[PDB]
Amino acid sequence: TRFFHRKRLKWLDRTRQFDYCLARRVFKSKYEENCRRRKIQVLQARGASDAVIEEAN
Amino acid sequence: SVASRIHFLNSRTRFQTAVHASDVAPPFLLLPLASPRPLLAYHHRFRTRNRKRGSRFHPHPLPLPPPPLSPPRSDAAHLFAGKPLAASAVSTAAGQQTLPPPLLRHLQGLFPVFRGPECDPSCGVGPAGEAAGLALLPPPSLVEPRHLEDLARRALQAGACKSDRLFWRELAARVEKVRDLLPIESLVRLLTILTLNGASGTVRPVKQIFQAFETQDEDNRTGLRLASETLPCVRPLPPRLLLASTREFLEDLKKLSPPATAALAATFAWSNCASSALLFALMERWAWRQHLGDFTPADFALFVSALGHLLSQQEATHVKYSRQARHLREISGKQIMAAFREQKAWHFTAAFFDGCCRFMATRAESFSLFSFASAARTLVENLDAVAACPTPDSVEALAKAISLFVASWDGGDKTHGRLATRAANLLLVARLLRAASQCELYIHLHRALRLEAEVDTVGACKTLLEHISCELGLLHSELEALPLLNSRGFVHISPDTVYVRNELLAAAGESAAAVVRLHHAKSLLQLSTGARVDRVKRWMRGQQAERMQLETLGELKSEAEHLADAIDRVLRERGAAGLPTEQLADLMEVFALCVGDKRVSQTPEETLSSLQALSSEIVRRYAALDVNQKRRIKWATRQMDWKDPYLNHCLGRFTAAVTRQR
Amino acid sequence: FRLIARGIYRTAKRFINLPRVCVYLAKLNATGDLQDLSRFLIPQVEAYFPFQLCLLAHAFGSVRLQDKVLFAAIDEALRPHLSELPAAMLVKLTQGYAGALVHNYGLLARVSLLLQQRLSRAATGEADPLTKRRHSGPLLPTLHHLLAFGRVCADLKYQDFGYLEMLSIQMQAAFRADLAVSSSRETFQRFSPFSVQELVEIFHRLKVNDVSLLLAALRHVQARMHDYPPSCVASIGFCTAQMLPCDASTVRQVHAQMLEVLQEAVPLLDLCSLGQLAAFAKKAKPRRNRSALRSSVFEAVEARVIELQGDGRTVFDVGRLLELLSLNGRRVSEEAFHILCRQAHRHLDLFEPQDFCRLARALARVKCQGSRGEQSEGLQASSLVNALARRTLRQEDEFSPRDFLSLLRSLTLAGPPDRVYAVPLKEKLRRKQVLHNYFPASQSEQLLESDLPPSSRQTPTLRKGR
Amino acid sequence: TEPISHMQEKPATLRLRGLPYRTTAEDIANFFEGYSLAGPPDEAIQLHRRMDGRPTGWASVYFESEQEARRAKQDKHRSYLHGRYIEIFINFETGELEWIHQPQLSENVNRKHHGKDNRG
Amino acid sequence: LRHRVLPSSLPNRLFSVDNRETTRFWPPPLQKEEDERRGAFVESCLQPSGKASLLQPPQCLPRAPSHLAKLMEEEERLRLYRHLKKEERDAATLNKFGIWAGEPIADTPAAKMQPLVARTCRQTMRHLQQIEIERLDKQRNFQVPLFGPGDLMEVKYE
RNA sequence: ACAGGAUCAAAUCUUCCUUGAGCGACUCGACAGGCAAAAAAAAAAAAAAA
RNA sequence: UUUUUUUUUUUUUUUUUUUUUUUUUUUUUUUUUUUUUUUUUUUUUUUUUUUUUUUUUU
Repeated sequence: TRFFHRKRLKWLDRTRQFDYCLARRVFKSKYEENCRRRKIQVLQARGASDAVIEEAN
Repeated sequence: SVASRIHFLNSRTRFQTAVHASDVAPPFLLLPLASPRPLLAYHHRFRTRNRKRGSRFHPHPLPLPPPPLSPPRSDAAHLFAGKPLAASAVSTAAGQQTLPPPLLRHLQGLFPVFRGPECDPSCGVGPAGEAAGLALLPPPSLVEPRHLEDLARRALQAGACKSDRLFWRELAARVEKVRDLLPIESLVRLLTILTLNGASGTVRPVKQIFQAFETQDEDNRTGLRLASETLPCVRPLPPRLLLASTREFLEDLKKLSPPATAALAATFAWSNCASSALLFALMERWAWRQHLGDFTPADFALFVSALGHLLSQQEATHVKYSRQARHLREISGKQIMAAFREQKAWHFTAAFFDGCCRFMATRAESFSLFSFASAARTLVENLDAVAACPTPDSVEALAKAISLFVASWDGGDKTHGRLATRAANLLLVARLLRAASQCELYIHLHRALRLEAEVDTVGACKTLLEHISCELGLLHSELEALPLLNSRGFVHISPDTVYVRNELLAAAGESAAAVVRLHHAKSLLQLSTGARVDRVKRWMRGQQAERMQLETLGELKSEAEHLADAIDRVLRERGAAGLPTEQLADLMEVFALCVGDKRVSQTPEETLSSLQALSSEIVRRYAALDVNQKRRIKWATRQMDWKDPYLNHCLGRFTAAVTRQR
Repeated sequence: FRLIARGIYRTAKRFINLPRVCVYLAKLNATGDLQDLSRFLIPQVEAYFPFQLCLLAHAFGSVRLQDKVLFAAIDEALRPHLSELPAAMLVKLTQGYAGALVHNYGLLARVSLLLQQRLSRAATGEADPLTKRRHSGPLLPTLHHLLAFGRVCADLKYQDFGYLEMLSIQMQAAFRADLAVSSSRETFQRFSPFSVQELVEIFHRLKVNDVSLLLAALRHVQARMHDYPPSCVASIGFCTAQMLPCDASTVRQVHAQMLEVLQEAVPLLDLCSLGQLAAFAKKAKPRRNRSALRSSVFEAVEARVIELQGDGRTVFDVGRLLELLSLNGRRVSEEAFHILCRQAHRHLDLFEPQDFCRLARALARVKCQGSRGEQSEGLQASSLVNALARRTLRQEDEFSPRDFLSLLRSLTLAGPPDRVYAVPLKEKLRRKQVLHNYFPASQSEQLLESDLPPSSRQTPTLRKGR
Repeated sequence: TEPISHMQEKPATLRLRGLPYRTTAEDIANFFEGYSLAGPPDEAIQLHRRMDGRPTGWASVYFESEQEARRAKQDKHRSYLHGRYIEIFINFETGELEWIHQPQLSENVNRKHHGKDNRG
Repeated sequence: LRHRVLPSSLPNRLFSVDNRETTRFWPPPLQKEEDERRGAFVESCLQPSGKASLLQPPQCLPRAPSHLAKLMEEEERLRLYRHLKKEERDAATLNKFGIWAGEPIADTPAAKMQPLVARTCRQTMRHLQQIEIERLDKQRNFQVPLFGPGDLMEVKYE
């Protein structure tokens, strides 16, 4: 899957179809959102109040 | 076959006649019988030599989003440009990265590139650009057999959004692979869903009888919508699917409910695919019991229609292959020498037809106009006039049914809605009329022919002519006008209006055919019977005979005159360019019948005018008409004393089967 | 060039813009390589651009290379993009199929309706959404495009009455608008003298009698007579004569004037035009003196044939010409006949089964006249006869039995061929007869070594020499 | 209602082992009587089998909530079933990165001067 | 006057399982099996008499004489077509390359599409001894009497 | 590859020329297989489906 | 080029509207053995090396 993906990436790149900055932004946003949701759910698991949750994050 | 293609290429007279773009249909295909295929199983062994060395979850290739029309930017600075991009463009630019609804919603509040029409924040974007519902479903390939029906039904509820093709293609493939695991009843529903997806929003041919669903108003002056992408010429279902699925039904035919059988026949019909094995098996199962009675009026019609539609073509094809079979056979020289020395419509089971007839008769009142018409027109196909063969009793039953239906018909209850729907209803009424006409002729001919050796139909028939005369007159005035052949810089011609115009003209031609046939039907009545029969045969074959008279109609003379006036009015203001090719001679014949003992109708009929326009069409289409039609016309024209320099040029210098003989 | 070819083949898979090479190859006539490229072309059909696809199809079609595998793929691929391509690209895509003789009525139907809708939109006064910034062509079609497509249809044998209807109307309106011009500066703006020719050709090929249109065309021709080249007129007349009734007072007047110009303008005509001229002259139905017309025509064409002896590029109905020249007991000049015979050899590749018969009958009628000059047995073409015979024997599965019989008869009467070509025909005739139960009332061996060609060396004969 | 498989968030679930060959969905549904499940038996109960259709003895059971899951666990632990007692295990993490905390590896081991054992 | 097209020969040159034109009859021996099986199925399915065969799962096929006769025609046609096509290709191949695919001449595992194994070797070896014994037994003019250890016997040999 | 080209033009079945030697021959283009389990004198023996 | 005379009735028309056979855009389908045991799979490498572009011939 990695090899076929890389070949398709190269084809896309040569075709002027692939956007490096867009892919990087999507990647970073997804990773940061997953990290944020982990902490939010961990805090909610303890039964803290809405004010405590808002002040923590 | 090489010699057969060369003959078609070298042929100077064979062409592809098409009055309208929508008239063309996919070619007919006859599927073979299933058999064990050990070789295919051995070949399958070579396709799985390295599966152990590959992905265990996604071994198959990855779908590719469709490409754009114009080339992308030089530097591919889509994010810096800030312009909105389509779902496929975003997919292809973000590395085919999934954009769940939360991520898409977060990104839309930060950049305008994601603020596109297809970028729904509440649905998300799929890997392959999927959106608007399809993005919320998993790959078809990954769905278990047990969850296929629900997935397809949910998806059905969902140059824009070009990514659905991938999903449907995947689904199609999946179905095929999992054919042998799904319920027999669920298979039919899956096929129907696929056909609905493949033929959503289409228009049926003008000359076609069978139709899946009934046209209704949709929430343009005419209200009709056309699209070359969804042209009827396009096959909904690949033959592969059908071929694969064929075997399944043979094994569990007894487990199919009548509603499922009707849907199966309709799907087959829609696909244009046929199977002898299946056809016969379905034919030999259902029968009348003193069970066809279980079928409802709506399903019965469809089941009949499909069967007939298929069978006709089946027979036709059989006939064609019969003759080609001759050359494949080898002949020895001794046989050659010996030869040298020496030279010195019935496509229905009787039982089935009887049952159908009885069914119709018994529940005439339970049928609707569309269903009734569809059913009737199908069954009338077998009844011919050359003279197993159906019985007088059987035909009488259908006649009675027709009569009953006519008597119980309300005569329009939708308050005259959309023009296309009204035209379709008029055509259905004409079909009904046609059927009615044919039944009487068959009965009469049979009786008259059999007698030599050793039901009040007209009363019900009379109303259809009046209704058609009124509706055609109303719709002619209500429809918009268009240019005539006979008489920015460009003539405005909307393709959407010629469709309804052709529908109206086809209904008129149908009625003209029916009224013509009625004459013969009546005339057959007791000159000797044999002589009478001979006369009718002459008339039908297009031979020298006695002049045709209208008085024989009797009670129907006034209705015939009104119909002639209606067609004259229509043709005087709408030309003759939308008339059917298969019913051209009838329109000529009806005017010859009207020309008799006349007082004032001589001047309106010339002898632009309707006659002239008809002639103009005849001349135009002379390259398409059959020898029967040509002879009929040749005689008809003579009868009326119609002199045309153009028509006479073609009637004696452009055919060999008529001009080169006497 | 083999070097380059081989290299290209070798490095095929590394070509990003693979289609770009196909167009070059087709222009250079590199069929072999073009065929080979198909291997690698097929898999990447879904990757290329819609405009690339059309160019590929046109390149394939230009060379007369049938590739159903490729074509099918292309068609499949271009499904969702056919509603957004420009007129020129659609034209080229259809041409591609046309070239290869791929009877795609499904595609034809689609394109037909698209053109109609586009035209409607145009008529409505709607601007063009689609349109060195001019990279892509306009979306809306034109009369040239329409004609182009019509020709395609004609080629492919697709009788589209609905399309023709529209076409006729538009043409009629264009004619009418052009006849109202006040100055020569604004004449032949939307169309040229060559477009009516195309139209006529289309209509003739399709075997559709459109009087309303034909007459209209004729009228405009009559009007602007002086602006039409002789060649154009020739063709037009030839086409019209075989469709319209020559006895009509309407067309007669036109024909009469056409012929007069043609006779004067004959010297600038080629073989193709001379044939048409001859045909037209024959088919003409003048009211005035008629005997001299034909004579004059013939006497001129005969002369020009001689001057045109050195022509080896043009394609014409040699058979028809020769037949025409030998009607009503007319005797053909020896020089002319030899020239014609000479010229009639390169065309055999294009010769149809009817052409065969035509030629055969013309030669038989030429020889049946009798002796002429030193030739005691009359004019004969043995070299031609033998080639005809051999080609006929090779193409046994393309003649109807009725035609075959006649052909054989003709051949027999016109310088019977060699034994080797005479023998097998007998067998084939019998076979055909048996098969088809063909036994006309009018109707009422084994090859040996010695009969074979000497040059073939098929016999156990030792000859002297080197 | 969409299937659990296609859901974007799996509910509380357990794991069962040591099941006999003669096991079906209905057996587990009856086993788990008087408890609220995530759905009908066909969706809540999912048997484990290899490519050859051979059961591995493993099973997964869904629950409406973690409280119900734990209550069923504690009330059905070591419960006889077809002559064998079933072992119930938790099939969901808490979310904290507890795996980071690892024991202190031994620095002084003498196999030659210690009793034999099969400990890993 | 008409221009002749150039059909593509690439399908006839491409050799792979994906291409059907070059793999419709890939296995010489197994190609016959198909035919045989087809003939048996048609014979035992298309001509019912009352006895039920046990060759394949039951199917809801027609039983009317007219329908069966109709079907038979199709069957025949397909048979003929396949025969003709195979003949054609064989001829073409032979003409071009001269490649010939004849019938087996001997009974070998290769014929049966099986590998060579010691087991098979042993089997064959045993068979050879069997046959040799059988053959040798015939030549003798006397029957070997029953004897055992401790029994006085008198042998006579040349 | 009968792929290209010439000629008053070839038996069925190309008269003659070009392709440097049609890439040494055939074939493939999702082609090819290092390591692990198991087996294992060289060698051979497993279709895919947790 | 009217009157009139002669020839020809799908067999030979003063000539291909001309006689024959389109599967056409689709020749498309998973065999055998097998009461019961075991590894059936776990991982990686590999093809675009161009200046896509001199943007698709109004």
